[PDB]
Amino acid sequence: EEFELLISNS
Amino acid sequence: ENPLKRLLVPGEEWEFEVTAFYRGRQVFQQTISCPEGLRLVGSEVGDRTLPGWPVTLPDPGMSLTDRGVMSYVRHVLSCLGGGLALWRAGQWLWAQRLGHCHTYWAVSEELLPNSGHGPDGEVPKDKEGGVFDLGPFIVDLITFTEGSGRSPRYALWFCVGESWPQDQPWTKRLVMVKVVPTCLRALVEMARVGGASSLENTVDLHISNSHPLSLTSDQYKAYLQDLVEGMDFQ
Repeated sequence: EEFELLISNS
Repeated sequence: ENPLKRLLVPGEEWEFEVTAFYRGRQVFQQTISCPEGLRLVGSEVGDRTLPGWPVTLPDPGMSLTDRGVMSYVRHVLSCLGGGLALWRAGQWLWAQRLGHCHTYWAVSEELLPNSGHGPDGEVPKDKEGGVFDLGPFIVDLITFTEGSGRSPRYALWFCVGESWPQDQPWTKRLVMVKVVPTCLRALVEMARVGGASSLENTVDLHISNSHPLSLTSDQYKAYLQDLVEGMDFQ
């Protein structure tokens, strides 16, 4: 599917 | 004295049932009691000086079967880092995000995370956020026993690394985690059997150094009222 992940960086 | 007051004794440990779902499939369940509460992790293990009993969400497995969406799950788990902490202090449950996955939460029904008019909030980073207040729960539980309101909700649901699934099937979400303080589940069940009569029913609070209580409906309702009198409201 289409997944909009909400994951920040380092 | 009031045996229900044991719930709020400083130092008391509640049991938390943690259940994880990948794409709407139950993949993990564990019951945790720990003075530090719990911390959901993806096993990037990991700083052991971080607080909370580490609850490791399992790798989806390397089958060709379902490999696409499971590789998305694995990516989210790999970015959990420090993870998602949940713990009790006073009449409140607190949560904190210690890794990189934005996490949204709601207090919901046991079986359905989202309805729910959207999430109750986003778990904060770098400071704690209150996610549950026992005070209003007990008020609503008392109302429930009087026939005058709905079953009070106590299931904390966390949506990890994706937006809260408002007006979408929750089973589409990669990583959903339910946390139930099992004392609250027991208190609601005890209310439901209370109106059976005025005979005694047993309630197991599932908290540290505690014994199953045998109470009449009147005793139970009396204790709830006394309990709520000593709690904090604004």
